[PDB]
Amino acid sequence: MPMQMFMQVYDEIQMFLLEELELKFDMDPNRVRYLRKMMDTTCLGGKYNRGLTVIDVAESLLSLSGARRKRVLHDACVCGWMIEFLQAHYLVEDDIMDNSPDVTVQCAINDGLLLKSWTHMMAMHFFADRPFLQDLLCRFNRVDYTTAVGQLYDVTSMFDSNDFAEFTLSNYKRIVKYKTAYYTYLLPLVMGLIVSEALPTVDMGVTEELAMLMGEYFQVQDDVMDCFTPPERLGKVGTDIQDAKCSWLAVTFLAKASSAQVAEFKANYGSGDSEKVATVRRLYEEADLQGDYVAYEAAVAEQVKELIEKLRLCSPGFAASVETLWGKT
Amino acid sequence: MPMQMFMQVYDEIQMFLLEELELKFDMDPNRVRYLRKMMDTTCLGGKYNRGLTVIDVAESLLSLSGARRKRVLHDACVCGWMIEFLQAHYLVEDDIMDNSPDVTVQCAINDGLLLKSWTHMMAMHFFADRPFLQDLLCRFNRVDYTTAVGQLYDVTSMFDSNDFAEFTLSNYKRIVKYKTAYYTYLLPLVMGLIVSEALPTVDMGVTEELAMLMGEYFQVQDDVMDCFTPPERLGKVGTDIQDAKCSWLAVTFLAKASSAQVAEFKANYGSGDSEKVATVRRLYEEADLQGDYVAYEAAVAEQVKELIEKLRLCSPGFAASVETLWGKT
Ligand SMILES: O=C(O)[C@H]1CSCN1C(=O)c1ccc(Cl)cc1
Ligand SMILES: O=C(O)[C@H]1CSCN1C(=O)c1ccc(Cl)cc1
Ligand code: NA
Ligand code: NA
Repeated sequence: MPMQMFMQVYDEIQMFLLEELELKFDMDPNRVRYLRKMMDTTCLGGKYNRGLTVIDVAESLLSLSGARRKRVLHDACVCGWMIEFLQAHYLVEDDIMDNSPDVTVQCAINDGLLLKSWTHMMAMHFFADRPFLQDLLCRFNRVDYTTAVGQLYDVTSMFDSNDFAEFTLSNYKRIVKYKTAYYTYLLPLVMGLIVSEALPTVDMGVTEELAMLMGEYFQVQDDVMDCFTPPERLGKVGTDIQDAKCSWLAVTFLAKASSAQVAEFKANYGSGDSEKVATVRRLYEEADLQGDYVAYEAAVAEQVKELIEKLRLCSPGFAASVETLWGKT
Repeated sequence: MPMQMFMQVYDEIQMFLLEELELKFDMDPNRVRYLRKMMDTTCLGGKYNRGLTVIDVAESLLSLSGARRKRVLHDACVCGWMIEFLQAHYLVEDDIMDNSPDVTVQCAINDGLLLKSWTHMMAMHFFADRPFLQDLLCRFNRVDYTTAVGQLYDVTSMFDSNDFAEFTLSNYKRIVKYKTAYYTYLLPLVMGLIVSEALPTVDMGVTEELAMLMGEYFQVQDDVMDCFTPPERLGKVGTDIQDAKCSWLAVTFLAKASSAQVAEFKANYGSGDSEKVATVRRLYEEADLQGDYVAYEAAVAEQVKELIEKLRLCSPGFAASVETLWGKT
C-alpha cells in the first residue's frame, strides 16, 4: 500500500508536469518523451527512503492527532516526490563533476535545472489551495540551501578556499549535518509534520538532534564501507582515499596515529596509486579503527535509542515513525 | 540616485547573506571571504538593466497610483538583485558547459547552486512580512522554470532529443520567448508591478506581448552582431555559426536561399573551420540579409511603438517605464 500508492502519485505528478509542458510551454512530443525518459531514469530506481518517510510520518499522525485522511496521504506523497526529485537533482549535479559544444554536458546541466524546478512546479500545483504552501516552500528552499553549503564544506575540506587542519571530528559532523542530515533525515520528517498539520506540536530541538545523529550514524558506516567493502558488494567503487575525503576513518586515524604514521598517512592520502591507497587501508587496519567503529556507532545508537523517548513524551505518534526511519539506518 | 541606491542595497543584501552563513550556518571566515569574492565576481560588473528596470517601474507607479515610498523602493531593489543573482546563476551554468576530483568544476557547480538559492534567501528575509511573498516566489520560480525550458529548446535545436527541421521563424521566436524574453523583459516588469501593489491593474496580455517583441528585437540584433561585429568591438568571440545555433540569420537565409545554396549552407554550417564560417558569412552577405535585418527590426519596432499605447489607456505610469526599457533595447 505505501510503495504502491507512492508510485501511483508519481504517474499523476509526471503526467501533470509533462502535459503542462505540452499545453502551457509549447513543447513538442519528441522533447516530452525525452523528458519522460529522463525523469524515469533520474527519479526512479532508488530505495525511496526519503519519500516513503514522509508517508510513514503522515499515517502515524492521522491515527492519533475520512475526507482529510486521503488528502493528507496524497499531500505526503507529493512531498515525498519533491525530496526524491531534489535527490535526483543532486545526483545529476554530482555526475557533471566526475564525468569531466558538448551537447551531453549541456543536457546534464539542463536536467539538473529541470529536476529542481519540478519540485517547485509540483508543489505550486497540488498545494495551490493549501495554507502551508508558503511555509513548505521556505523550509524546502532553506534545506536545499543548507545542502549546497554542506557540499561546499565537503568539497573544500582539503584546501584553503581562496590541508588536514579541518580534518577534525567536529568539522566532520558539520559536513554530515549540512551536506546529508538536513535533507535526508530532517526534511522528510518536517514535511510529514507539515502535511499532517502537526508541525508546532513537536519538540524541534530533539527532532533536529535525532536527524543529525541518524545522519552521523549512517555516514560513519558509509565511510567504512567505502573503504573496505568490495565494489561488487558495495555497488560502486570506493574512492574516498583517492579523493582525500574528510571521512570518519581519516579524522579518527589522525587522532590516535603516531607522529611518524601521520607522515606516512599524509604522504599516501589523496592519491590514485593502487599501493598508496592500500597503504592507507593498512594504516586504518593496524590502528584498530574497526574496534572504534563498533564502539562509536554503539554510542551513537544509544544516543538515538534514548532521544526518541523525549520526543514521544510530547508527540507519541511522531516517535513511531522515527524508530522506523532509524530502523532503516 | 537609482544606480547609487541599487548598489547600497547590494551591500545590505550581501552583508545579510554572509552574516547568516556565519551566524546560522557555522561558516568559517575563510569561506565567507571566499563567497564574498565569488558574489562580487559573478553578480557585479554587468549593466544591471534587469535590476534597474524593477526600480524604474516602481518609481513610475508611486507617482500615480511617505512611509510606503521608501519601502516600495527598497523592495524593488531587492527584487532587482534577485534577477541579477538569477542572471549570475545562468551565466555560471553556461561557463560549466564550455569550460570542458577537479575542484574548480566542483566549485563552479556549487557557485551556481548558491547563486540560485541566494535569490530565495534574500526574498524570504526582506519580504518576510510582505503579503506578496508567496505570489512573488511562484512567479519567480515559474519564470526560472521557463528559462530552463527555453535553454532546452536552444541547446537541442540542431538534433533530435532521444537537423534543420526546427530552423523556422516560429521556433526561433519560441527559443527567444522562453530562453530570454520571459526573465529579461517580462520578469523585471512583473516584479516592479508586484512591489508597487499594482499587479492586477495592468493588461498582462499586452505586457507579455511587449516583452516577447522586445526580446525578439534584442535577439535579432544580437545574432547579427554575433556574426559580423569583430571581437574587440563585440566584447566576445562570435561563435553562432560554429555552434550551429538557430539564429535569425540562419532561419531567414533558409527561406530565401536557392536549392543549391542550402546544400552549400548545410555543408558549411556547424563547423569550426575558418573558411566554412567565412562561407556562411558570405552566403549571409550575398542573400542581402542586412536589408531584411533593417526591415524586420523596423517592423518589430513599429509593433513595439504601437503596443505601448494599449498599455497606457489602462495603466499610464506603467507605459513610461516600458518606453525607457525599450529605449535601452
Ligand atoms: O561496516 C562494517 O561492519 C564493515 C563493512 S566493510 C568494513 N566494515 C567494518 O566493520 C570495518 C573493517 C575494517 C576497519 Cl579498519 C573498520 C571497519
Ligand atoms: O546590427 C547592425 O546594424 C550591424 C552590427 S554588425 C552587423 N550589422 C548589420 O547590420 C548586418 C551586416 C551584415 C548582414 Cl548580412 C546583416 C546585418
Ligand atoms: Na530517498
Ligand atoms: Na541585467
